[PDB]
Amino acid sequence: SYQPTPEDRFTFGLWTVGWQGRDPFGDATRPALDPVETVQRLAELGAHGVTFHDDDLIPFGSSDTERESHIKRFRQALDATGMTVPMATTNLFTHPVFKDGGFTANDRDVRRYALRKTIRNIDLAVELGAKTYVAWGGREGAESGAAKDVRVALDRMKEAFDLLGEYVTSQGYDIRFAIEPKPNEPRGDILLPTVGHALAFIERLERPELYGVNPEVGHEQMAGLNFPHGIAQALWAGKLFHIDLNGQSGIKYDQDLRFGAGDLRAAFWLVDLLESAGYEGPRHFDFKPPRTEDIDGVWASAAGCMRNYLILKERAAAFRADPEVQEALRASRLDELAQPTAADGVQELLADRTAFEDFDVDAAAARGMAFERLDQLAMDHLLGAR
Amino acid sequence: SYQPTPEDRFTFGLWTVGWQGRDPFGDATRPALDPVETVQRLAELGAHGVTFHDDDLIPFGSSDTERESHIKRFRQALDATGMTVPMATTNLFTHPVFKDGGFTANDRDVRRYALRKTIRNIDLAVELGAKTYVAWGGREGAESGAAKDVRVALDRMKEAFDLLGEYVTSQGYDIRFAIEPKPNEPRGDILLPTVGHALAFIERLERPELYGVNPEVGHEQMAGLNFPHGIAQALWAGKLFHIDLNGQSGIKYDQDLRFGAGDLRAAFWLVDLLESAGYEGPRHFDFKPPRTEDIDGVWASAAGCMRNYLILKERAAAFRADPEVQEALRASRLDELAQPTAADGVQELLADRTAFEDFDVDAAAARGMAFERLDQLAMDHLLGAR
Amino acid sequence: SYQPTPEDRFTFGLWTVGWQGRDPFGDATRPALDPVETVQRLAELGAHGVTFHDDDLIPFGSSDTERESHIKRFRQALDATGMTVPMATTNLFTHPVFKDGGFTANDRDVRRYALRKTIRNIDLAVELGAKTYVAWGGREGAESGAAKDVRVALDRMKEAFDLLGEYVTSQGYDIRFAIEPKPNEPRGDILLPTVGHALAFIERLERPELYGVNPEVGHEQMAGLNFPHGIAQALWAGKLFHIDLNGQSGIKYDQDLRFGAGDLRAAFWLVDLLESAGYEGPRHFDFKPPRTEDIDGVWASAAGCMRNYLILKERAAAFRADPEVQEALRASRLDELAQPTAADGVQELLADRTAFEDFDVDAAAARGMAFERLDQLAMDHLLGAR
Amino acid sequence: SYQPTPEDRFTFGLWTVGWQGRDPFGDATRPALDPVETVQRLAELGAHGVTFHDDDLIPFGSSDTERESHIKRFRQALDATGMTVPMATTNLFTHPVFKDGGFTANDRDVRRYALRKTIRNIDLAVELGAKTYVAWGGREGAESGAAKDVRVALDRMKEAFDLLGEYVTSQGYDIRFAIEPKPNEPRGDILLPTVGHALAFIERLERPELYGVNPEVGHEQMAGLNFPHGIAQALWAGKLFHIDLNGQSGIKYDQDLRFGAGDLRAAFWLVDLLESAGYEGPRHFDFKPPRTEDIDGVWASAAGCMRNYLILKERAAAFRADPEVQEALRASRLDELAQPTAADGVQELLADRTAFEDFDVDAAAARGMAFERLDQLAMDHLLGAR
Ligand SMILES: OC[C@@H](O)[C@H](O)[C@@H](O)CO
Ligand SMILES: OC[C@@H](O)[C@H](O)[C@@H](O)CO
Ligand SMILES: OC[C@@H](O)[C@H](O)[C@@H](O)CO
Ligand SMILES: OC[C@@H](O)[C@H](O)[C@@H](O)CO
Ligand SMILES: [Mn+2]
Ligand SMILES: [Mn+2]
Ligand SMILES: [Mn+2]
Ligand SMILES: [Mn+2]
Ligand SMILES: [Mn+2]
Ligand SMILES: [Mn+2]
Ligand SMILES: [Mn+2]
Ligand SMILES: [Mn+2]
Ligand code: NA
Ligand code: NA
Ligand code: NA
Ligand code: NA
Ligand code: NA
Ligand code: NA
Ligand code: NA
Ligand code: NA
Ligand SMILES: [O-]
Ligand SMILES: [O-]
Ligand SMILES: [O-]
Ligand SMILES: [O-]
Repeated sequence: SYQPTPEDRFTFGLWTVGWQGRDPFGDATRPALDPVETVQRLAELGAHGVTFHDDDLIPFGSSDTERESHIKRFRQALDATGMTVPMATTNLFTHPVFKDGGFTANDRDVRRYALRKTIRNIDLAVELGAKTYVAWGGREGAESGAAKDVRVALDRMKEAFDLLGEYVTSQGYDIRFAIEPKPNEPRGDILLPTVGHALAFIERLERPELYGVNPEVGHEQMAGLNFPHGIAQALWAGKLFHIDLNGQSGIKYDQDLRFGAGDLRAAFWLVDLLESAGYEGPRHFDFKPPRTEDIDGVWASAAGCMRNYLILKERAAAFRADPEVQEALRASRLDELAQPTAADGVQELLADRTAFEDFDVDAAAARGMAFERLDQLAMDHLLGAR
Repeated sequence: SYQPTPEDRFTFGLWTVGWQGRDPFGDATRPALDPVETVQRLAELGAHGVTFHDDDLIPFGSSDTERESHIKRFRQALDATGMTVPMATTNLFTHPVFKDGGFTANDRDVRRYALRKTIRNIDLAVELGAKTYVAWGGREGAESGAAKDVRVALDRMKEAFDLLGEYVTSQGYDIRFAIEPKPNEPRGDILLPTVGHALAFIERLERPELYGVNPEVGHEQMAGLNFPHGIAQALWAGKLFHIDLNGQSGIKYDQDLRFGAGDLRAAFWLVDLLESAGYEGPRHFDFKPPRTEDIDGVWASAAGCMRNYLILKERAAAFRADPEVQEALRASRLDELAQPTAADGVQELLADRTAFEDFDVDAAAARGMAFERLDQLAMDHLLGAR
Repeated sequence: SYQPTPEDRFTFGLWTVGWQGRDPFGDATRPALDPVETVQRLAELGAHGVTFHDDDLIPFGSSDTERESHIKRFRQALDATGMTVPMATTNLFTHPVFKDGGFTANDRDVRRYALRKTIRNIDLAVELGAKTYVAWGGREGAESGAAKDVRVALDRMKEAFDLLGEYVTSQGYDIRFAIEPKPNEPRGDILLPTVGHALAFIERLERPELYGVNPEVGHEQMAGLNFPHGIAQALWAGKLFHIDLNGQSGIKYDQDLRFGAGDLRAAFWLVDLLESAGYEGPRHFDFKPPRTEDIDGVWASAAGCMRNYLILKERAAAFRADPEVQEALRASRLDELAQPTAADGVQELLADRTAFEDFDVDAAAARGMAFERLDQLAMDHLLGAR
Repeated sequence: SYQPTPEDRFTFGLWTVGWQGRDPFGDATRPALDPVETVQRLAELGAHGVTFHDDDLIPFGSSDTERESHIKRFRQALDATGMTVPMATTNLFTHPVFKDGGFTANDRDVRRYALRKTIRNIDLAVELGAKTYVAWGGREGAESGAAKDVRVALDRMKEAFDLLGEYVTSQGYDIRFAIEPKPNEPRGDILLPTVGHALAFIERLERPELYGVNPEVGHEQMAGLNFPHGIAQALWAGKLFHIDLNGQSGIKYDQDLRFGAGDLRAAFWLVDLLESAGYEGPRHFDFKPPRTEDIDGVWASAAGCMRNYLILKERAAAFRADPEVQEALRASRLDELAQPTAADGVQELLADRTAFEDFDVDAAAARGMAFERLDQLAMDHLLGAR
């Protein structure tokens, strides 16, 4: 039961299962993993594909020869297993040069370097098949107020994404960008801190059609936000180009628990939403097996990501299929929410005494929403207590 | 010192100083205030104007005669004092009819009523001089996941704001809308929870030019966000149509402390930003004198809002004017942040070996940002310890 | 399935199901409930008993005649249904007199009044059978720093609880006190903000044996804390005299969702802990049916509290009973956690080279904890996916 | 102005200014510092002393010869400068062996090793003059619910601290322990998450007099708590043995900003409290110069810690000394808070009709607390706007 297969589109970053366990207070607890080993183990577990930062696949500073060798062995593992690479990204955060940012570093020379580093890896991503190129500007931001003029930083951010769009347009590449918001960590505050801020920013780019969001469960939860609601807004905008799935236990450091852990009910509502919306993209896990775990625990945690998605998918489908739930949704007027408020237009509305002058507010107010019965059906379905 | 005058554009809602002190666990501690008294007392304190919800100025359910009488006495007080009304709004949250929303209530008849209630008060706002009409959808949202289909709710929200835009266009009115985000409270999660989400939503409206944001200090802080940064993004987008100033002591219920209270350093950076950007709009306080206070404390707290803005304005101007700060900003490369990254374009950048092949990442990395010295100059200026 | 009966010890406050729906931004959505109706409806749903504040049972300011009448009808309903009253409490928060506190109000006369109000209701609680008397000092605290000298306030708090202990000792009463922490709301910060602070405070009382804690799920979660962990510390201390069960969706205003809602996994671990510890006390729900609901939704939400406890109880028992889980617990060394570290004493430990000089830290470090496999068994059990 | 001298008791951990800048997403931005260099630079800046973890002073795994050499050079630097060592601690968090804890690791052999590692460094701390030995159990806790039985973990924690107390008693050493709470990070939840939990735990130790707390500004703020209030409770309990001073920008990862940064008003109220209470202990900064900074920024940030304490000390003293503030405190009944509520005892209170029967609750309720005027005097003093 709940056995993943490539059909399910589950993907993982090299840096997820490959996390060695270093944290702000801790040295590594596991050895580095060869990307080839990761491709093989994930294929065996039923994954569809793998994603990478440039510097996860090719060690930073590699010579051209060394680079080509790391790429070759990775391609052979992908080719052997049938694993895909639907997304890739750039590491614009680890190297000390990026301490004040990549695209919004105060030093101009750093901004230019960030763009070149990105462009090099776009070319590689395209060859390997990626259709989405993620950008997580984890160093874009500040710890103090005068360090970063945010209006000017947004000018630089826009400039950078507009040039990237000019580059992929001039190359004829198919690939789209997905901007990943995060509220904080490793900067005190990160620019584009939520899905909304990223969506808004995209609308000022030259070619907005080339850009969407890559929201992450835990990131929105680091602002105490409702991740399903934010995904709904991204879907409403036509901008859910990719997603990062994991768990997070509230407002704290980015934990990257396996998917299903953390806010379990939010995981359920997320799966419900992705499945009813027909999201087509990868089901990508950006998670970290806790550093308590050895390599066997790494693979158990990765398998758990997929298993939990599949359990939740089953529960959400059962919920929506249940005639008792379909009736409860009507009792709660979810059908009526879909009716246009005033298709009849402004003049009709203004002349309609049933909308104001003769509207019985007390009788409307007295009508319960029946949301608790509805939500207890959802609870019962999630828990298998039906 | 720090004496406000109408020149300073300070405004207050009737519901701010007029808050009787009811809270989730508490009955009123102060009597209702006559709006006439409020206009007179605020004028005496140096305010520029006053704002209102419909139902603050005219009791809900008033007959047409009663309505006209409340409006008349208010207009006479405004006229006597020279107090202005730069903004008004609708109460779509208190009456039980709005328990599931106004514009996104599941019941269609409620949605229509919300629109009529709004339109009636738009007409009054325009007569009284308001150039901004705020919409805070405090009941739009949910406590449970199936209660609200957020994509469909956003359809209804858009429909509602688009009709309002059609109405003010057809009337020839000058007035613009300002959508006020809030993450939660009184709903478990509110739709459009942050500045970013509101900015993004506006870009899908039919006439986006008619809509901006009304961010509130405490609201963004209820998501742990950096309010100055969010204001910078709103300014960058050209959408800071109005602002609500107050204080908030972290991630908790909406406190509505007087401005300057709560996160004092964020208040400083906010004033610094508004003043350097040349924000033109009202300096509106959406605050509540704590229910510990009697009426004398109400006016003291309102005076404190204005005093703190003026102190911070002085400190921020001194900071920016200090040659030592101008030098520290250069040391931190804030000047260089304003240089275009690659005005020279994509082909130049790609051919520039100083951007990649020959870029000395270690020498760049070793260059400190000098942000701590800069921030300690800012601290010294805020504290008057210069 | 999952049908509660009085054997299950579920209790509810009059003020829970009886909440009329007033919130900081909203008028009542439901009529007041007669306490007699509440006793009858809860009995029908399978509850064991009911709790009250003084002013929920007898309207504030009632004459002695009126008081006696409200008590009489309540006692007859209890007697008719076999409903019990295991706990009662005082309302030291609603009336404006308590705006700065009850026991720690700055005004001495208010402190004395708070004590008299409490003592009167202790006598009534004892007659009705309560064995625990809760004290939630919701007004004890501050919005500003100089308003409350916390050391002195703690002196007053101790004085007050010590006198209450002298009173119940002199009366020979059996009843114990349970102090309820909360971090904030309705004060900006509340004194004794968490389980730990309350536990610590109790240890400075004259008769600490008379006092324990009444932790509430949502309250600890308003500080982002792990409620099961805090309950474990209270149990470890022998101080879990009562508990308030509900749900909370993160760090925000006190939501009082039905139990099971909010952090579902924390609800599971809480039930697991209460059941393995053999907690004997009432399973008390301090929750609010959302104001979206009519009276039928009130009773559905109350029934859902009990149903969710019973589902979780079944899942937790299945988890602990599963041989595969018992093996995983051994694999994770939960058995070894129960072995004394050094029963052998200090000199042995210091002479034991296997503890230091000859301890192979790398071989120990390499041993994974197997916590992910364990936690996925727990997930599978919770979801019924076993 | 605001020049620190050793008289001011400012101290710093080796690991503070010596932080190389590694974060969860970042490699080091600065070279390791020689502890000798740190002692000399801090002495030049006006510090009083320095603190250390074992493994900051002596690299982990050093031979006995190497150990003795690192100690010798450190002692000579201390002796040359007159720098003191008032506190030391053990690193029970970095090495992978501690991935599930030190004293509460599930593996018994790890628990024993943790104790031996601690005892070795207690002996060194005592020789160097430390009067407080801090214990921050950063690895004690869990990411998942069944991984850690918290009641049993608390048994192990108590066992460990009781043995340490037996050891220092048997050695005749003068030194006391200070337990440092933290809510999370690097564990998902840490045991003893707040000041209150630590205070409560101490009261179950065999020799409670040997143990106090070492609260850290940012740690309590990671739970959204009021740090001054928690310090007041620790002082009330007689348990403020040491303190860690820094800044934190709300509920997020542990930032370790310089003192004064983050919540500036809380820093003011903290200094006000420490100075009025006559806290005698070190003014210890547990902070990290941001990794944006080079070594010159490191020393600027350290100097800023001390400068901000001294500015705030001046402002708080001016506030308390101001006759206008002394009058406002009376207007707010802070004097009356210090009067015993009922020194007259229970029978008097019960017979006193002015406390209940004849208490005019409405006249008391109507009396404003005047807290806003008081708090605006505090604001004016902090800002130097008096
Ligand atoms: O918080 C870290 C981020 O989630 C990244 O892993 C991005 O997804 C890719 O750089
Ligand atoms: O949280 C309440 C909101 O701040 C409102 O006061 C809006 O500004 C106006 O309806
Ligand atoms: O936040 C409100 C509290 O939870 C109360 O309901 C107490 O439990 C009883 O006064
Ligand atoms: O969060 C890290 C802690 O603050 C430590 O630095 C302790 O103070 C000493 O181990
Ligand atoms: Mn993450
Ligand atoms: Mn991610
Ligand atoms: Mn507000
Ligand atoms: Mn507002
Ligand atoms: Mn509650
Ligand atoms: Mn409660
Ligand atoms: Mn810290
Ligand atoms: Mn510390
Ligand atoms: Na490789
Ligand atoms: Na573009
Ligand atoms: Na009026
Ligand atoms: Na429009
Ligand atoms: Na009654
Ligand atoms: Na006592
Ligand atoms: Na050394
Ligand atoms: Na002991
Ligand atoms: O992540
Ligand atoms: O507000
Ligand atoms: O509650
Ligand atoms: O720290």
